Amino acid sequence: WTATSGSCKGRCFELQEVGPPDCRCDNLCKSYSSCCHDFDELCLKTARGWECTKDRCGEVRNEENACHCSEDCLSRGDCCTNYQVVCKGESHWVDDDCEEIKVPECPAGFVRPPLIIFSVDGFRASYMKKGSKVMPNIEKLRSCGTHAPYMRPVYPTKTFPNLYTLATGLYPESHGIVGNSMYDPVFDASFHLRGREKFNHRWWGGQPLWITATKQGVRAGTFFWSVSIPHERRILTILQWLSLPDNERPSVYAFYSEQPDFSGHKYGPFGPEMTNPLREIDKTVGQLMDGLKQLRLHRCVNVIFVGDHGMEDVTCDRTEFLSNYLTNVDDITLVPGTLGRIRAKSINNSKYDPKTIIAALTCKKPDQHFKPYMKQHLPKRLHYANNRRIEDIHLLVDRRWHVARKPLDVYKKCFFQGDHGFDNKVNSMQTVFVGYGPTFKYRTKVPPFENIELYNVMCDLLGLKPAPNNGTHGSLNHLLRTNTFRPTMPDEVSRPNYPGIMYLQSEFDLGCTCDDKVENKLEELNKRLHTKGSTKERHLLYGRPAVLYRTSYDILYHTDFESGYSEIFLMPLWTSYTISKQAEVSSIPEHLTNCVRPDVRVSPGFSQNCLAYKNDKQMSYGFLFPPYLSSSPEAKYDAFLVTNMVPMYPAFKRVWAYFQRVLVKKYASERNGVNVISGPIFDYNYDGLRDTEDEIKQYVEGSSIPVPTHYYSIITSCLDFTQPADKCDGPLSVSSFILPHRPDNDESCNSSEDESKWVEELMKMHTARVRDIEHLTGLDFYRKTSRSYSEILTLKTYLHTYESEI
Ligand SMILES: *[C@@H]1O[C@H](CO)[C@@H](O[C@@H]2O[C@H](CO)[C@@H](O[C@@H]3O[C@H](CO[C@H]4O[C@H](CO)[C@@H](O)[C@H](O[C@H]5O[C@H](CO)[C@@H](O)[C@H](O)[C@@H]5O[C@H]5O[C@H](CO)[C@@H](O)[C@H](O)[C@@H]5O)[C@@H]4O)[C@@H](O)[C@H](O[C@H]4O[C@H](CO)[C@@H](O)[C@H](O)[C@@H]4O[C@H]4O[C@H](CO)[C@@H](O)[C@H](O)[C@@H]4O)[C@@H]3O)[C@H](O)[C@H]2NC(C)=O)[C@H](O)[C@H]1NC(C)=O
Ligand SMILES: N#Cc1ccc(Cn2c3c(c4cc(Cl)ccc42)CCN(C(=O)CCc2cnc[nH]2)C3)cc1
Ligand SMILES: [Ca+2]
Ligand SMILES: [Ca+2]
Ligand SMILES: [Cl-]
Ligand code: NA
Ligand code: NA
Ligand SMILES: [Zn+2]
Repeated sequence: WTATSGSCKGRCFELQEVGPPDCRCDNLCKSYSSCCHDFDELCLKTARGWECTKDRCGEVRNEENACHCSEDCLSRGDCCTNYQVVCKGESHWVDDDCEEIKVPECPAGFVRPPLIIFSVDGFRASYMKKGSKVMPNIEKLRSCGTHAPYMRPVYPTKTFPNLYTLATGLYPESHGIVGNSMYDPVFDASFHLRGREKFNHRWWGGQPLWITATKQGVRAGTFFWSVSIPHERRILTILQWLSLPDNERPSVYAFYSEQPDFSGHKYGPFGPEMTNPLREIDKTVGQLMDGLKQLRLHRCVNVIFVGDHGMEDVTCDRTEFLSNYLTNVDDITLVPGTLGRIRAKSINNSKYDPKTIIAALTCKKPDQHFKPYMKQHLPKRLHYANNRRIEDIHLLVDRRWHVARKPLDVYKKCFFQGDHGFDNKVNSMQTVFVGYGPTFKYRTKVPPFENIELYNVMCDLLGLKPAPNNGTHGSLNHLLRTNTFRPTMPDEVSRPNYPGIMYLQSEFDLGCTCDDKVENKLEELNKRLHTKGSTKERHLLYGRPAVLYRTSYDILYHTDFESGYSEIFLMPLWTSYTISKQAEVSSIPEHLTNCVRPDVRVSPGFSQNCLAYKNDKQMSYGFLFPPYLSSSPEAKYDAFLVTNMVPMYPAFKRVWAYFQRVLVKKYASERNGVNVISGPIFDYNYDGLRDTEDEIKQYVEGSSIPVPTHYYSIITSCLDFTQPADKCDGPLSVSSFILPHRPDNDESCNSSEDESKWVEELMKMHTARVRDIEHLTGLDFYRKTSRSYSEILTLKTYLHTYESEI
């Protein structure tokens, strides 16, 4: 109920919202049909259009005008944006040479450079190059300012999850907006794109930038605009806000454009119809910059031009229907489209069973265009599991495709030619970033980065302390001229023990055997030094990882690898080794086929035992440092130590063995040596964070050996690959993975073929940032390099995507 009896006179686009039933004049009132009767007449004036003309110059002010060309307009801050160009012979901002902005050039009374966020919905990264001819203002922003070739959105690459990530620096699973559409089983309520419940408040977690600004005494324009407010009026309103007195004037502003997403849905990302929407966005940017230039603010304000997601080609004819797979299709609810989420239509259905559903959806058609997942088995890089609103069963849909429940849903509910929502590493989903202003760098290109990082930077640009978030604060320091954030390394919480030889062989009753008992001061002194850490500088290139939680662990040195061995989990937290370009792959000798050796430095009570594996019919074991890469036959005995052993399902051993025997040597020759750190991950509650010991849901049968949910590796080399990994003078280069530790290979449809046809593809799917592995392990890597810490934070957020060029 809005008794829209009040008025909007003197209240047009009021920053503070009003409480029902007093009628609203804020820029969202249209959306809720709750404006004052006079809102259109007073706030959405249009008369005479949007531009000054020669004959309007120095006119007498007429309040019916959309914008003014009179003499006082600059004082009032309500000139048309082209006023000084037409009436004072100035030039359009786009026609000025650019000039480095070394310091803010702001009017008296400005306490900090304002930030204007200019967000565009559906603006695909490749539009920057492909549309460059029809977007001269944006092209000037891009070339004169700081820009990335593209920005990675979060998954799902939908509008609401991404806009709210941009505002909070949080993954959807944490801020709670996990979809454009959602169901919350605890509230028993749905969140809908269109209408009410959207706006209830309880849906939104974290702390968006506008609330962060307010709480710290920085005033915010609104970040929301009704669709019927013309773009030109949006710009004019921001320009007017910028003319307010110092005590009232906001410091952060957002403009939102429904385009080019709106047209891209209809015509596809590159439909011929796409050119005009691109020209119109550019024209709007032109208006903003001319407007700012007029107010003398065009060298004072920081401007971010940013997209939520890209846009892919998708049509009705590329739809997979679950009714082709499931006989029980009426017992399920599907959230459909460029992703799938399935739950039971009825919770009183006790015959509903996710395993049989998953099985009926698994590799059923030769070119099947989606893949089913329990959400905890989704690639960890997607961070899309830890929310009650994300259904247990997820479908990852191929780019260009849709999944639907039944044919009736498509033709009885072809319109569209574009859609988005797909995996966030898909090229067509990538979006844009350009920063322009005194606080950003001049003519600088920066590497691609993830949109979760931006909140921190927008906080830096405003002098704010960001709320706790998923960005890595400092990893975007190289975008900024000043206002950088200089974090310190976290402090090591646990210090390692360095055990020496303290146990006799016969103290071990582990059920293990090894044909090794066949043994000299040349090489007896030598081997002792290897156990003391004499080759450690070769295998621990960047320092040892710091353990960031309370635990008890040992450092174990060997000729070919160094390890940090947990006495709590009975296996290494990490194992580090270097493989040079020249390194040779050997095989496991026959006599050592099932060799496991007791480690005389670690008590039987802190060791694994072979009998548990023998008894455990589903579980086998593998090694973190691969016997295949031993430097000598003598060094190869170290690789069979019980303290290098980890629990592995036979199905996973196929993956791990191919990685260790084939891929590490391959990377070593392609990269000129690599350093590898591998280990286990335990994330049974799928929250993306290291489990404590009481969170482990599975052990090797009859023992206290915990079973990892994942195995990671971090592969580091010199960015300049003419230098060997162990002799690198400058910037590093990394790729990493977090492989699910699974009892079958159902994820890989081709897995009954040779590992050379399927393993590398599975690994690419499960690519990770080192930062992902840090959260999952409580470890902190690259402690001792000669690089700046900010540069190392950038390296740690890098994701190797294996997509071809943008
Ligand atoms: C990405 O960044 C984000 C932000 O940094 C990281 O998320 C944080 O993770 C923290 C550690 O897991 C978590 O800390 C917990 O806080 C609990 C109190 O939570 C409330 O207060 C915070 C602060 O204001 C608030 O943000 C929370 O909001 C959540 O909840 C509502 C919906 O439920 C949403 O509006 C909102 O979106 C957000 O949801 C998300 O977080 C929760 C977890 O908090 C998830 O479950 C949701 O699915 C969703 O993802 C809350 O309003 C506090 O209870 C916790 O403390 C327990 O555990 C500690 C261990 O330290 C123990 O000492 C305590 O005793 C306590 O245990 C007791 O309670 C248990 C639970 O009831 C019970 O089982 C036990 O038996 C004990 O009795 C804990 O400290 C923090 O809330 C979030 N913050 C956010 C914004 O998500 C995120 O991890 C990063 N991701 C990665 C991959 O790095
Ligand atoms: N960088 C950046 C940036 C810019 C703006 C915002 C703010 N914002 C906006 C939307 C939104 C959804 C969520 Cl879950 C959270 C925040 C969100 C929807 C579209 N938006 C509209 O203004 C149309 C409104 C409308 C559409 N139909 C009726 N009204 C903007 C957040 C980040
Ligand atoms: Ca076994
Ligand atoms: Ca966990
Ligand atoms: Cl969705
Ligand atoms: Na023996
Ligand atoms: Na398979
Ligand atoms: Zn869209």
